[PDB]
Amino acid sequence: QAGFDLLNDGRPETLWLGIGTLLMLIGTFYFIARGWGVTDKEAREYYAITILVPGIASAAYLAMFFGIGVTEVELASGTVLDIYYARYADWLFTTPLLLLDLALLAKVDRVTIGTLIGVDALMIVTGLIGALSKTPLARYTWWLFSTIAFLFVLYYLLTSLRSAAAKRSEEVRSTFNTLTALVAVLWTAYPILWIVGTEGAGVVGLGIETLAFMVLDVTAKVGFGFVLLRSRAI
Amino acid sequence: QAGFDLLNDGRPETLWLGIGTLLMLIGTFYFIARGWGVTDKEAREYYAITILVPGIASAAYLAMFFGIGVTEVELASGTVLDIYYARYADWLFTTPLLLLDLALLAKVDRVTIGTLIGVDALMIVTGLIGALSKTPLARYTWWLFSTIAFLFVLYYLLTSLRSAAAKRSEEVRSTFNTLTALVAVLWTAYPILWIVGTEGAGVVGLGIETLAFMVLDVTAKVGFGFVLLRSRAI
Amino acid sequence: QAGFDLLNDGRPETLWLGIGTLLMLIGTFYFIARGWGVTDKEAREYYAITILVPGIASAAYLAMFFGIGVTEVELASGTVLDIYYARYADWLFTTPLLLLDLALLAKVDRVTIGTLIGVDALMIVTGLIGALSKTPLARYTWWLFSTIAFLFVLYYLLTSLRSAAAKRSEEVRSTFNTLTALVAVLWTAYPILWIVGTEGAGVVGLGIETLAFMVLDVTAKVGFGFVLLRSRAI
Ligand SMILES: CC(C)CCC[C@@H](C)CCC[C@@H](C)CCC[C@@H](C)CCOC[C@@H](CO)OCC[C@H](C)CCC[C@H](C)CCC[C@H](C)CCCC(C)C
Ligand SMILES: CC(C)CCC[C@@H](C)CCC[C@@H](C)CCC[C@@H](C)CCOC[C@@H](CO)OCC[C@H](C)CCC[C@H](C)CCC[C@H](C)CCCC(C)C
Ligand SMILES: CC(C)CCC[C@@H](C)CCC[C@@H](C)CCC[C@@H](C)CCOC[C@@H](CO)OCC[C@H](C)CCC[C@H](C)CCC[C@H](C)CCCC(C)C
Ligand SMILES: CC(C)=CCC/C(C)=C/CC/C(C)=C/CC/C=C(\C)CC/C=C(\C)CCC=C(C)C
Ligand SMILES: *C/C=C(C)/C=C/C=C(C)/C=C/C1=C(C)CCCC1(C)C
Ligand SMILES: *C/C=C(C)/C=C/C=C(C)/C=C/C1=C(C)CCCC1(C)C
Ligand SMILES: *C/C=C(C)/C=C/C=C(C)/C=C/C1=C(C)CCCC1(C)C
Repeated sequence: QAGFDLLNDGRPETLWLGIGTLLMLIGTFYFIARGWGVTDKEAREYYAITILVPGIASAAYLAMFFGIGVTEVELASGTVLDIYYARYADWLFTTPLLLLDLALLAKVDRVTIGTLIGVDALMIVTGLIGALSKTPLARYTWWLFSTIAFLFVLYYLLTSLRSAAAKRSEEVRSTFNTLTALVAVLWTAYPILWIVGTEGAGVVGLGIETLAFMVLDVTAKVGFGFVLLRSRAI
Repeated sequence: QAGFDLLNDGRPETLWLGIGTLLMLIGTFYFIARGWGVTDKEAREYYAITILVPGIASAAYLAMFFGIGVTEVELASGTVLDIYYARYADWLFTTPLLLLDLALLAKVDRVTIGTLIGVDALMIVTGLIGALSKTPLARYTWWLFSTIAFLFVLYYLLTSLRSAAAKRSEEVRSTFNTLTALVAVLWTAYPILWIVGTEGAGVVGLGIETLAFMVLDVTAKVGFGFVLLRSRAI
Repeated sequence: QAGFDLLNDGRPETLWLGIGTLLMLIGTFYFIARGWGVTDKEAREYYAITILVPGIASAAYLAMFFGIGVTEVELASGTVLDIYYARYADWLFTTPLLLLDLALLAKVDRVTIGTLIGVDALMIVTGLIGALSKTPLARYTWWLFSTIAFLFVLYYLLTSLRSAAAKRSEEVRSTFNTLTALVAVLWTAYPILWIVGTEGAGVVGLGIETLAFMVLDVTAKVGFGFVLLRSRAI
């Protein structure tokens, strides 16, 4: 595929995974550096949550790079897919943390937060099961199950969180609205890329798909974190 | 075994797993529908916890149905068991949530809740290790270890929780007592079914065992949830 | 290696793993017995956290003993390592609980606790990835990644926690300082033993390495717990 086989193991996508690891590590250390002498109780909570997002993603990217984070799945057809399963390990912790950032900005109640986290975790685990599934009936049923969970996530974000956020100051509202729009646009790309990529129809090859996830991830983690942590809205 | 090989993959138990998935999904969506316009802070907490119970079980059942949620374990004897390991993934999240429902009804302290959840999770993980174990000495030692944890769970329920629940109103007490009795009776069946079924002595075949877990699960999740969520006791 | 092949499966290290299991179980039950009639809210929290530490370790040790908790990893060189991966499952829950004990003694803020737990969990997961990795470049990169996380853990302990602990009474301070010194000394041994043992350079054989982890674990769990739970500092 598109890329460069950095480790001489026949995976040109490692170019994008190695770039991804580097960008996540630089983002992590930049947020740590920025957060270093912050005293405000509220601000340090946003820094703690947000540093761990690209920090966790750094490890997932590095595992994918080295190769332990990819597995072969032999489909009913006999097609062998290379499934980067470490992505789901990453998202299972980072997607709840990103939602937690939004929930803290909105100052929503604890039940809403628990609801969001639970439904989002369900989305990720069912997405992982789908990626590992051997039959096309099972793979697409899971994508559908996970996609429904995603829709509940978007729903609570654009109703419950947004209405809580409405009660805050204009500066908090501005930051919340920008980050919620970034989430609604960027996160929607994931189930689309999955279904057109190697996981699904195979119209996008692994190399391009890996580059595309790397861009979405870095924007969703380091971009989102930069916009959040630079904000007066803390 | 007893059932009907829905997917033509040689597993007659998929009849009961497919029925299980459907019943969990209907229960999930019925609780979501019932909870939709609920405003009371306390009530919505019970709805959030309880919807996720059959929701998580829906996914475990569907994984078992399709087949990814079963694995072959080759015993020291040479007997190959078909172990539905996805059950333990389900119970690890749903059993703590069901206990959390009871702890909220009783209004027990946070230390008691943490204790319950930790011991219950230990029960489930050691049950999973036992199900996957190759030697009869190991399988029965784990069943014993997990059974001891279960006894601590029952113990805290029937002492700490029940004494906290005694302080609430008759209507709260009535609901707590009914659900605690349902837990003490239904949950006790699980280690029994395990030890007489394919996991253990093999006196009950997989088909009947799968139907029996499906009945216990639906009653323990959708039954328990219906009794809880219909209650004034919120 | 050094030891005695208790289960006749060619693993002399099971002598130390069986001793480890017994010592963890006795520690668990001694803390349960000691904690049985304790009413003080604060004290029971320390008992709940601390009993679960050797309780969880009991299960990991027993899994290692029986053999399910060891796996073969075939390195790029062709060397087959026997990796006791169940240790990482243990540490992922027990290391956060031990830190939680220290954080409660110091009465540090909730952000600090979340930070500690997250970084410590990252340390353990990256240590597990390293232990399972096939190439020497990957194994040592992970040891380095995990070691950096460990350094953040030590850092927050010896700055944030210690400065919070300074505000408490002499008796609380004395207990906190003793346990923090035990953590700084004992936990530092783990990455050292890993890099000189089978996981790393192979200068220490598996038998001696298993005995060495058993001593460190029992001291770090039952020793630490005995010093904590005997203390007026609750
Ligand atoms: C590891 C856990 C303790 C953490 C929880 C992860 C969980 C949320 C995700 C489930 C993992 C699941 C997808 C694995 C299933 C893959 C399966 C098909 C088998 C392939 O595995 C092959 C073997 C080596 O030959 O590796 C076996 C590999 C191991 C199963 C684990 C390696 C997984 C990733 C490489 C980890 C990268 C993610 C981050 C490091 C997460 C750490 C964050 C921390 C703060 C919790
Ligand atoms: C998946 C995790 C991130 C979630 C935590 C699960 C954890 C509590 C339970 C441990 C799982 C463990 C029993 C797996 C061990 C099985 C092992 C013998 C190997 C067999 O696995 C084979 C490969 C495919 O060839 O699948 C490999 C399959 C994968 C290991 C995972 C699939 C597990 C189940 C099919 C998942 C169904 C349960 C629900 C979807 C849980 C989601 C709830 C959510 C809110 C967390
Ligand atoms: C089990 C989970 C629900 C709990 C979370 C554990 C998690 C934090 C750690 C990740 C586990 C990961 C290291 C496993 C990767 C090993 C992999 C290379 C494959 C080898 O596995 C082989 C199969 C059997 O043939 O066993 C497959 C074995 C299974 C994957 C699981 C067995 C793991 C250990 C033997 C468990 C011992 C630890 C304690 C029992 C933990 C319980 C504490 C509780 C309160 C949560
Ligand atoms: C390859 C092999 C066959 C499979 C690997 C096994 C994997 C799947 C095991 C991973 C299991 C892991 C995901 C367990 C989940 C753990 C998640 C948590 C412990 C989060 C819970 C944290 C709560 C306890 C915090 C509560 C917060 C309070 C303060 C309100
Ligand atoms: C840092 C990573 C982020 C923000 C990842 C977001 C990922 C998702 C929203 C994944 C969604 C998926 C579905 C809706 C269906 C199945 C495929 C999944 C996991 C990709
Ligand atoms: C929805 C599922 C429920 C309520 C499941 C409950 C399961 C248990 C109480 C399992 C108990 C077990 C033991 C006590 C010993 C080993 C076998 C286990 C897991 C089945
Ligand atoms: C009860 C167990 C305890 C207190 C275990 C502590 C383990 C560690 C501090 C492990 C540290 C490691 C590194 C710093 C690098 C990689 C090897 C690890 C896991 C051993």
